[PDB]
Amino acid sequence: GPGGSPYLITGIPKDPKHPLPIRKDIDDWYLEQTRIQLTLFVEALTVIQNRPLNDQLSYFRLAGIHGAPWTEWDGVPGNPTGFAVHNNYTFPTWHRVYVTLYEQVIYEAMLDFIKQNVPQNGKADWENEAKQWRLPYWDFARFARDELRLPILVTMPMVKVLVPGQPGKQLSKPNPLYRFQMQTLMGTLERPYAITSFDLPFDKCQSTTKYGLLENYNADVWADGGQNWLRANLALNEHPWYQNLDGWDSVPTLQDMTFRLLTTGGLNWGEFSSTRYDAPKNWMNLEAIHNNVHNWVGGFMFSRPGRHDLKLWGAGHMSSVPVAAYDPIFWLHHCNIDRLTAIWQTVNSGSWFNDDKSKVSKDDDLRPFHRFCEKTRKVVFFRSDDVKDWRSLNYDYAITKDASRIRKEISDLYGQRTKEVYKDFGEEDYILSIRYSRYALGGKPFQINIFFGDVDGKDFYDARSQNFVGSVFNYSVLSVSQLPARLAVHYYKKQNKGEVPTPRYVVVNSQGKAEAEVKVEVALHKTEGTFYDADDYRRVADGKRAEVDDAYRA
Amino acid sequence: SPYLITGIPKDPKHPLPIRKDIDDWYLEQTSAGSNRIQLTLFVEALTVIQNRPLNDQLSYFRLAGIHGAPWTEWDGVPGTGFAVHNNYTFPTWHRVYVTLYEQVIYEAMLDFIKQNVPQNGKADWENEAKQWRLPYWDFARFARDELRLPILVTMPMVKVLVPGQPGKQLSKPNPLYRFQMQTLMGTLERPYAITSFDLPFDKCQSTTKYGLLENYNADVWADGGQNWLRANLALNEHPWYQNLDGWDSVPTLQDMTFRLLTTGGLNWGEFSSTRYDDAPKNWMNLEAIHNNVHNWVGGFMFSRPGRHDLKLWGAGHMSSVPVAAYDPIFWLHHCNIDRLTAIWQTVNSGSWFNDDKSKVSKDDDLRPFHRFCEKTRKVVFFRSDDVKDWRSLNYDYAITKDASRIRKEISDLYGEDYILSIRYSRYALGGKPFQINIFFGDVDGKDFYDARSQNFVGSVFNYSGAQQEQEGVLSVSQLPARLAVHYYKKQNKGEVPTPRYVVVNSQGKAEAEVKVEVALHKTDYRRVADGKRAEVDDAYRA
Ligand SMILES: [Cu+2]
Ligand SMILES: [Cu+2]
Ligand SMILES: [Cu+2]
Ligand SMILES: [Cu+2]
Repeated sequence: GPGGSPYLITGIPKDPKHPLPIRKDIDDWYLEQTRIQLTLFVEALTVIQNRPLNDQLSYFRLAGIHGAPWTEWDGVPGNPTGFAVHNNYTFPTWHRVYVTLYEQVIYEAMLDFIKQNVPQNGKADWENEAKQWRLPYWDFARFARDELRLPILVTMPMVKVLVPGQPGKQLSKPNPLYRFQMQTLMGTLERPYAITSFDLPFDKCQSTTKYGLLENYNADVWADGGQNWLRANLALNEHPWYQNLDGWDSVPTLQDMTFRLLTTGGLNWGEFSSTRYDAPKNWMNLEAIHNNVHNWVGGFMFSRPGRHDLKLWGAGHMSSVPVAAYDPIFWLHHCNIDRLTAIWQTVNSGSWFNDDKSKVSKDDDLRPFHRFCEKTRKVVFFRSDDVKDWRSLNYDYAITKDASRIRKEISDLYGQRTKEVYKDFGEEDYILSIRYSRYALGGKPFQINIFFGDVDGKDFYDARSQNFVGSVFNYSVLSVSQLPARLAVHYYKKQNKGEVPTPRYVVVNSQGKAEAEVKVEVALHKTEGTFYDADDYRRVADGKRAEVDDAYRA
Repeated sequence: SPYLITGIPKDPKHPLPIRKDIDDWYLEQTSAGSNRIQLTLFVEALTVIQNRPLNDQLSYFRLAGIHGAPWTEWDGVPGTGFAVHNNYTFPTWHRVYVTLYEQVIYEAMLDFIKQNVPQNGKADWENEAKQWRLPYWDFARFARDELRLPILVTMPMVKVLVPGQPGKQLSKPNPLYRFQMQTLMGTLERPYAITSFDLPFDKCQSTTKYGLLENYNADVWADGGQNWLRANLALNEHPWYQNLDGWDSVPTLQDMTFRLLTTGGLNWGEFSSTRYDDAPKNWMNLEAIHNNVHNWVGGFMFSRPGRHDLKLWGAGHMSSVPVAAYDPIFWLHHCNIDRLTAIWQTVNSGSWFNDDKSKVSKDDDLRPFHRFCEKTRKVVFFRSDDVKDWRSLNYDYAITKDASRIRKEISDLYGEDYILSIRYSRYALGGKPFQINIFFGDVDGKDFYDARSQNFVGSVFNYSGAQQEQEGVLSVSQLPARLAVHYYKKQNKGEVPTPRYVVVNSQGKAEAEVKVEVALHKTDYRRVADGKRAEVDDAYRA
């Protein structure tokens, strides 16, 4: 660490005037200030982003822990892989520590900012705000203040901040949450830090981008492809195709998935914590939802075959495990994944590494994260049990302050629209199970799209594609996910004399082409009763690969 | 003051330097090799001009201010803007305006060299400044199968040379990407603030393309971004049927530009302007094409009624006369409008303010632009005859260097008939902008906007913004219709379509009360059908 000793991760230190401060919803937090906390977060994160690459607490090196360029960090040596855990049962706990590292570094930068910039009259007030501040979360599953959206702040290129010592003065500055920008293309950073198999030109980017990388544009456009936040919002609101037709109400699949994740009882830790697969009702897991959000924020398709005026594709850092951590929204996404873990823990309190598969991983060192063990007086790595109680890291969430009311809060935040629309149809539920190998395309990402009915051989991509039901993203031993299917099955039955649909799937690569030799096991399952009134699911149809037009075949 | 507009001064090592296609130029600058001196000079000079204070009349803000809001004086001429629209001096007023911008940039390049280039490098850098001319954006040329905004306009940052530190290139914010002020434009010091209008330009710090949408936090409008992919989609507007499987497409903008340049027999009055002062074949004019390009680059619709997951609307500075000049692409669009004028002049050499309609306007003073009169040794305003030969301002275009090959170059670049004629009042909505959309067949009452709307054929944009037009004056445009009539007949038992139109406002609603004269003509063109307004759903009616 800095000054030649391990960097001890503690969370923000405990102050008795500041009992368990909460991580707030970033839109609520911004809206109440649209101002010292906003100023401190902006100015501290700007400093951290501008730190040199040799500084291990620079934004670049902190993001670098996750994936590329796969260097050492804090004395811990660095298919090339990073420190991050994916497709294993420590996925939530490794990321709980990682988010806390980021929050702690930001807090320390806030204190430094105050020491260097704030006059005597205001130091105590500004220090007080730094001590109350916690990293906000992005509630990707909550309607923004009728639709799911990226945070307001992430969509603003500039942000107004206070000028300490100049009352009433504010300055507009580049917003460090909008993008992370380096001084040169990341493929040409000083060794060993160059970002350089990847199937997207991330070596040619200077800044992070959402949907900005498309084939057939000048390579200098890729240096900074922009933040297509409207396109990301569209993706985040994915739902079955039939719901864009007149006379049908829509429900965002991400909100239905999240409501199911939090409300479904009976999962063990191994089922909840990960996509890893060594009863399909239990395949709705945290990591699978997290994987889809990565795709929907960044985009993963660089190209599409054929000629298309409207170009709905485009790729960006958040879809790509090696470089997703560079996008500032990464940390806000993982702050909410940590919040979801804390909520699920609260309503499943005995289910902690409690199954035979996850028990084996409970004691894994969560490298490269150090802490001082007070019992053995040694610097050690974090382990999952150290962070079972997130409050040991001196933060909390409003929703986990009161267990007795958490089930009503879950329903109010995530369940209203699902229940409103589901209530219009009979008392049955349908789900799709999906099982795949994350290595099926040699480690390259891919998207599994499911359809009920005939597939358009030139349009098999998203909610605009005929008969689309939903998607599963391989964000770079098998892997499982689950999709809601209740509403899409109802629509199909109405057009097909009551017949249960055969799920048809297409595996799409980053060129927009269908991969014919990626195995996916898809099935449709039914139970009597609605899921939120809970069941006994039974398989009712087996999946089949769909064919596409010859020009659209990999 | 007065600021004498001359064009870049002549230097015998630089005979009549050309204004290059900005994409070709950008590729030469960055691909030929590392010596990107003209690109560095343009970037650095325009940055300096954009950062000049408001009381400097050669600041970017004040130069853009000549066109429209905030409607102040310039160069001692008291400050409707100075810009000429819907009159026959539209091309010549803008010829002078573009030359002013080019000249100010060149002078700033010379200052940059004085400030930053070492003595032993100054000759090399000055040689590049003296060869540079303002590039044009060829909005009608396929980009190096589709029409596109310039490469450089779509780049947030640009690498430049640092003089005296060889091989050292630095990445800087690109002043062609946007114009960004330090505060919201509605809060600038008197008299310069931009400040009822339907688009929240007072709440913008930066220019935007499609960035302003209703139902987002107002702080998003401070900088709505550059949705250049959405602008490119608009620029490639064509009939809806061409997106069906089996059909090839042809961008309407390229067809319109080809027709503008190759149709013979127009007088200056017909070519130069949308103005119609009381033959439909001759209504394809320079200003109408220019008007649609403004809409396609910027966006004009702030909202849309109803429920839509895919949000294709969004508004931006280039759609709006009062603020369009703030977007740096404005100048590159106008550079190409100047180029199209020069091409048309070359192939129509005796047609210059000499029909009975346009002759009237020939001697208008092109306020606020000054020049020195050698005859009287007095400062005077520019007049159109002063810029009939654009080479007198010491620039040229590659395409007008060899008249003998011009017909073939026009064909290489941009190449029964049916056409649609459109005649409208710019003040049909009191001066507010609107878009006239034309359909062959049934109109979808909730989707009557663009090429994704069923049966869409083409659009006419009113680039304007209770007032009335000049008495006796209206505006005209023309659209190609051959391919669209062929599809319609094929699908509809050979019926010649009745054009159906909708007049759309900035809220995405149909203005039922507006009447436009739309007609279909067929080849020597005969009128074969008259247009009729189409109804839309109740929730989408203004
Ligand atoms: Cu991770
Ligand atoms: Cu993640
Ligand atoms: Cu103008
Ligand atoms: Cu213009």
